[PDB]
Amino acid sequence: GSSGSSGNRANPDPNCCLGVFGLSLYTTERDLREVFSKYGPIADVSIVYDQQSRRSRGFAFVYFENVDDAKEAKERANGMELDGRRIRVDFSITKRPHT
RNA sequence: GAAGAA
Repeated sequence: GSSGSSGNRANPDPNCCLGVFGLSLYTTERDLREVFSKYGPIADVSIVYDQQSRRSRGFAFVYFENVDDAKEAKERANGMELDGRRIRVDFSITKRPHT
């Protein structure tokens, strides 16, 4: 079947950017930042939204200022509970920032 | 009556 480096998403690798999945529709970027900034410094946080209704799609991303604090948070928050939903967490394979 | 790369 189909397969490619950094296109596959069930086999991530370390990155300052983390993805967060399973979220409740009432979660804000501020709740994610208060829950993840206890593991280290965070420059930004962004929830992913529907284009026609502006509701959350159930996933988001968290941008640390260091890969080793992202390696901490990725192991800390994977399988935790937030607003009555379990969340899962992994390193970003791709991201909106670029340099 | 998916909880996954924007």
